[PDB]
Amino acid sequence: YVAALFFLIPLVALGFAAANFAAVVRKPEGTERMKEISSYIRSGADSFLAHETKAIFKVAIVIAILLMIFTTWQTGVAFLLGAVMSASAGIVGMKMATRANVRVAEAARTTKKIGPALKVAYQGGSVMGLSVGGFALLGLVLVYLIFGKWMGQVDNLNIYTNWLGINFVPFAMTVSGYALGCSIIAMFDRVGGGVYTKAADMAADLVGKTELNLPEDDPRNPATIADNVGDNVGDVAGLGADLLESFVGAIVSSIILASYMFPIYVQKIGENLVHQVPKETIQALISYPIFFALVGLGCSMLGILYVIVKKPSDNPQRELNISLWTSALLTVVLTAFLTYFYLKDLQGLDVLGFRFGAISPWFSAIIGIFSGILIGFWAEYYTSYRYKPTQFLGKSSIEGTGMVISNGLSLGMKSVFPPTLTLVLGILFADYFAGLYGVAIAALGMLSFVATSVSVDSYGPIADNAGGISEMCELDPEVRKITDHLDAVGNTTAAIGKGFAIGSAIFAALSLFASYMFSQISPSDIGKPPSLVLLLNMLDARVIAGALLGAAITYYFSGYLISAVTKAAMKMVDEIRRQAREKPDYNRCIEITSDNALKQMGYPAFIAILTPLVTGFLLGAEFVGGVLIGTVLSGAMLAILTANSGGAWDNAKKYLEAGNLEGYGKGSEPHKALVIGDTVGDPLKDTVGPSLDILIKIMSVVSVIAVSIFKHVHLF
Amino acid sequence: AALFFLIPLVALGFAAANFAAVVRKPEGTERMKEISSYIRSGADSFLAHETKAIFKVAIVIAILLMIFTTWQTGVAFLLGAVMSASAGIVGMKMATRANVRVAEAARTTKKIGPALKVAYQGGSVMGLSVGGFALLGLVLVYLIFGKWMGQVDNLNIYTNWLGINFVPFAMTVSGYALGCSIIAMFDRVGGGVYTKAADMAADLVGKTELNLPEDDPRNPATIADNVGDNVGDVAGLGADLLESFVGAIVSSIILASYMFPIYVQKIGENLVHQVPKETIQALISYPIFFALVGLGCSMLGILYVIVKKPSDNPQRELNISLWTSALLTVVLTAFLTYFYLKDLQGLDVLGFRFGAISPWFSAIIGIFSGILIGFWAEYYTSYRYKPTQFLGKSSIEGTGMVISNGLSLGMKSVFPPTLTLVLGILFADYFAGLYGVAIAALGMLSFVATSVSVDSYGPIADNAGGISEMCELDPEVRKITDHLDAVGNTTAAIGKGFAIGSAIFAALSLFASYMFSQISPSDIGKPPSLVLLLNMLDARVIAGALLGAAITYYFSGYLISAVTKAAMKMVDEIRRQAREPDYNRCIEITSDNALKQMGYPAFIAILTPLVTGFLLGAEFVGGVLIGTVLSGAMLAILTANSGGAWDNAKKYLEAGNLEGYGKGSEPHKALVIGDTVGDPLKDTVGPSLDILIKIMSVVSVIAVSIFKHVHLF
Ligand SMILES: [Mg+2]
Ligand SMILES: [Mg+2]
Ligand SMILES: [Mg+2]
Ligand SMILES: [Mg+2]
Repeated sequence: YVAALFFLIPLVALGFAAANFAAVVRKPEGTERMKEISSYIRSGADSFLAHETKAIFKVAIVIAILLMIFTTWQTGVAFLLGAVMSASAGIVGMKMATRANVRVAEAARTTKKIGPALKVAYQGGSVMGLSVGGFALLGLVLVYLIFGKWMGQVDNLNIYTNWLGINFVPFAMTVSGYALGCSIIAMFDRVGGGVYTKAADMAADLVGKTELNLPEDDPRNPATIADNVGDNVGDVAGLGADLLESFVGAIVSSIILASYMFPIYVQKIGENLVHQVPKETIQALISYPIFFALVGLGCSMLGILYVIVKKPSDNPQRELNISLWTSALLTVVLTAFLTYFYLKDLQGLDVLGFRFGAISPWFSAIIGIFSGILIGFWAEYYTSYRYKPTQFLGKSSIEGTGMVISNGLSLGMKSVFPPTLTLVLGILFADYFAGLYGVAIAALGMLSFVATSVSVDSYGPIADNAGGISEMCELDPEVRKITDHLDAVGNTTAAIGKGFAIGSAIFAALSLFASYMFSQISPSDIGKPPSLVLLLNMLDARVIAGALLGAAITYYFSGYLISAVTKAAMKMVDEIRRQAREKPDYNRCIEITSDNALKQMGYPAFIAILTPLVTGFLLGAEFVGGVLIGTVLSGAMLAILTANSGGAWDNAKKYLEAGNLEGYGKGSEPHKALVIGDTVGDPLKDTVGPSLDILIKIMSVVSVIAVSIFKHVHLF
Repeated sequence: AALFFLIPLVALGFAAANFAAVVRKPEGTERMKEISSYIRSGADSFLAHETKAIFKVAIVIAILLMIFTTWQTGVAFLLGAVMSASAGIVGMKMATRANVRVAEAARTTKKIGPALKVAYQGGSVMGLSVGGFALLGLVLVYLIFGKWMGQVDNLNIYTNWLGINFVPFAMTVSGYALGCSIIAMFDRVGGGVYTKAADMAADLVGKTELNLPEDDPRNPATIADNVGDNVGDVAGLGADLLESFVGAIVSSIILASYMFPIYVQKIGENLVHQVPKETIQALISYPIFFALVGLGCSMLGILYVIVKKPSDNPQRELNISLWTSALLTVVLTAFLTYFYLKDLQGLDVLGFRFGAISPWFSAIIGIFSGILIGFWAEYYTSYRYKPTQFLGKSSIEGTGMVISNGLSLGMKSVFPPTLTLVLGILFADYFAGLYGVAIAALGMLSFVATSVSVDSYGPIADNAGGISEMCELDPEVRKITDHLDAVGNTTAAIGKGFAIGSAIFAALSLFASYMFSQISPSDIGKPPSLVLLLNMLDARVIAGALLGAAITYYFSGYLISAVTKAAMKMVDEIRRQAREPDYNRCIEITSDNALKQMGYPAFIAILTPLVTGFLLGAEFVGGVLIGTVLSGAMLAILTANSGGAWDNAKKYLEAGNLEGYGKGSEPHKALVIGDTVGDPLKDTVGPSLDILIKIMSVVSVIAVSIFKHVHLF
């Protein structure tokens, strides 16, 4: 009864998003110039969407066929299901943004008030947020119902052996497939799309300074529009897909841990083997993350509703944070009752790591929540010019360009410590409360209100497009200032959301490492003590070698992406010169850059997906565990570094735009130094960091799936 | 046998004789003498300042190390400190004395040969000092505290008055290693802060109203930077290679010592040692003899090169020295390994897969591993190859393009040498377990004397060319010195890469030694697989890994900021002096500021294991060590390769290879910006990480005996 009521929440969120979509669609359109700019934007965005979707479908079909040949067929079906859910969320969000980009500015001009434009923008972003949440949890509920309970995969819970000889718990491999689908979608989006985005931005500045002499924010400059399209591609599709991958990864990790926890804690008392953790407890913990995520999504919808109906205010950041805090607190309170009432009558929780009984995992989840917000604040502390580091960078701008670059690198390097220490304490306490299951539950709670987080993240690029459109149409300077204010708010929210995404990616990747270690269980370890099975020895030279290899592969991944951005930008500059030699060609250059980025992403994608396969069939599962540990560590550090450095450089340029630095204004030599630094930092913050967030999770997912094969089938 | 124990002081006397020989070489013109006198003054002043601070810290640490643990540990700590400081001081004095003699040979003879011989002998002083002093201290420890006091005879878990348990000889060699590490940390961290502050401030004053050319004797930072070159590529790199050398040897010794209490079997009421005392002592002594043979072969190669008929190709001569030393070590250590371990029993329980010859197969691997790693450092930094060419050519696309391509180059460059390290570790393990991993580190550093000599050759020739041009010598002679300088540049890139690789190997060996030192007297009956274990599913280990990585990155950033601050302070001091040249004044101001800055990175590196272990335990410290090593290796390789690539791309455009642009052109301006960014990265961050990844491991190895059972949570 109540269970089915919770299972309706996904369609509730889908209908909420659809209704908000329709409501905004009804909002007034802009002037003919506004409409022409929006039409260019929409054309480029939809074209990019279709272009990437083709390759996505191809790769998804190949991977689904492979997942059906090996493992089970339900694995590939759930893979395709998750792929479809994530692709649907992204497409819906991007179409909504391309339709509301001008409506925000129309509210700002017609009403001459911040309130209405803010509410329109928040509904626009809430479309993508509710889509990312709803499609994901809907597919996951379907998986737990169709392939889960109906087919008795939650009933068997034994080591199923397929025709090839690959061993696995059926539901574990199923949820692994559902996660890998979302991961393929997110990888394509973030990696390739981001290469495109930063190619567009860079080439925009370039053609601004090329022989064509067409500065950025120029309607004639095709990259001016392409960059807007890329901004939506990134902070609406990319960031949404990343948060979806982390969310689904946390849930799937919890489910996998419980599923494999059923065969692990067994005791060969005599000739027979008793399950110390009964089936009831295993099923309860397989379902608890799903119910927790549903309650979180409901609370997120409640917060979104309050903010969209709340009396208008003057601080937009305040309203967005109000949404965040309402969702967080409601999730905390309701999930407390969920935890205590759903796990009370279970047995074996002590053997599991639950230190305070049925309520132990909730203590974990709330921790993650706070961890999340804390990490967010850190991303704001090291990037905003309201605080000391960015102020110091902007001030040192007077001392040269090399000093700007060095101080930005120093800031990025030092910025990794506060959030990483936050992660350290969060992991320690979540473990203390409820073992690795609670580590996963802390990852989940951190993302328990993912809908509002994605909505606030997607609000940013909407305001960016709004300010760009307004400036290009030369509206009233008052309206331009309104858009500037909203743009600044969106920039702050984007920094906070990117930091939150990095933290969530680290948590999810660690949860997936734990799921890998748990999935290494074989039918021959039934009598062995649990300490013998759940083990990755760091003295084994294979593990150290794998760790070094994983770190190096992460760094090489980052470097290749850096080079790819510049190559795509140079090719787009050549295309723009050709267009000048022969209303410019918007979709033409956008499709050229999109195809080049999708062709370039092939090699980083092949790295991310095949590194565990190659290294595992070559040396085994300890080596792959080492690779995962090194990848997670180096990717966490590099992502934090690049994101914070790029944000600091950009916000220091903005600091100088206001002239705060010793009266210096636009055009001064320090401003040129900061601009050079910002051109350096753009690909780091918008291409490298998110792709590392994706890497550290997708490699773990592929390892979790394929270890069932190469654990015993390895050459050396 | 005794001859092997004599080899260290043989190398010391070889270095003294080379010192005397070069000192007798002609000085030169009065201007040469004045500039060189400024150099010598600054060098001795910096040496004295750092030596004073070193003495203070060393006395404190020795008292602390004697109060806890044992007294011999602190005694060996001071011994190693003294050995490394002696090596550094001797090498720096020799280099500052031979800098002008090289140019005098080049001018009087108008030939490359004699100047090259003078410079190489000067560097061989520092190399032979590092080798002789290190192996001398180790022989003294193995003889006095080793056999005489019977510390190699008991080989059982001694418990001190406080209750701290450990094998005595392991703790003693750990103390000696910590002493070498304190010296190397002071050298690298503080000296490098000073060097890059000086190099930056020289460029800075270049653009003031004072109109102080970067190569002008009036510019004090010119001289400070000339001195800093010796501070860095003679003292810093020498101390780093010495630390890695001693660390590999000590790791082998610790593993061997702790393998005796590990492989015991409670067959009945008694405990039988599956690995007998004879085998354990033989494996405790084998690394020492291996290193002695390596130092002997290094001396032979140095002698061959210094007596060889003079030639015109310097790079060929240096590579000849390296290869002769390598091959001689290979063959002689082959015979040593086969004859010294043949009649030992229980090698199979230790990991020796092919019997007595197993560790040699490991050692040679390290050797090869070494040279290969070197090549990679040259491939990604020299403009003779594709990456640096691409960077220099892309200079035309802007300054941001230069910076982005340099970062990309470093990031991608970290992969070939790390894969080399991966394969080397895998094969060394296949041959002889973690003991052979340590033996591979040793073989990689088996000819450390020759490596340090080639590394110290560079700065000697750099200062020599500076002296020549600054004194306006014959343009032909100046061009000759410039050529020698270029050879030194390539060798310096290769040596920095080799040092990073050796630091990684030594840090991994020290991690293995830490895990072995975690043994307690209560785990004597437990199977060996249960004790020698660091589970990565333990959340404390993962948390420690994240913490160590973050601490590494914060370390790097703090060093960058300290370099910039010290450079600005030196510029302020030079302005004050102009308003009211000051060579030793500004040099001492920068030295004191760098020594004040080093306090926080040193406190990080030394106190992180103590705090985290007394707080959370030994698994957390193992995690911290793993994360520190993994992140430091990557960051060191990245920063070093990026700085080298930027510098050689600037050289590419200055060399006009990219036709259409000369000095002053916009692409050259971009390359100069890139080089100013890369200087602190390659000359301060990378080496300091090399030190960090080892010294944190050593402090952990020592203090785990306390905080393994004394931790709050
Ligand atoms: Mg723009
Ligand atoms: Mg804009
Ligand atoms: Mg930009
Ligand atoms: Mg941005």
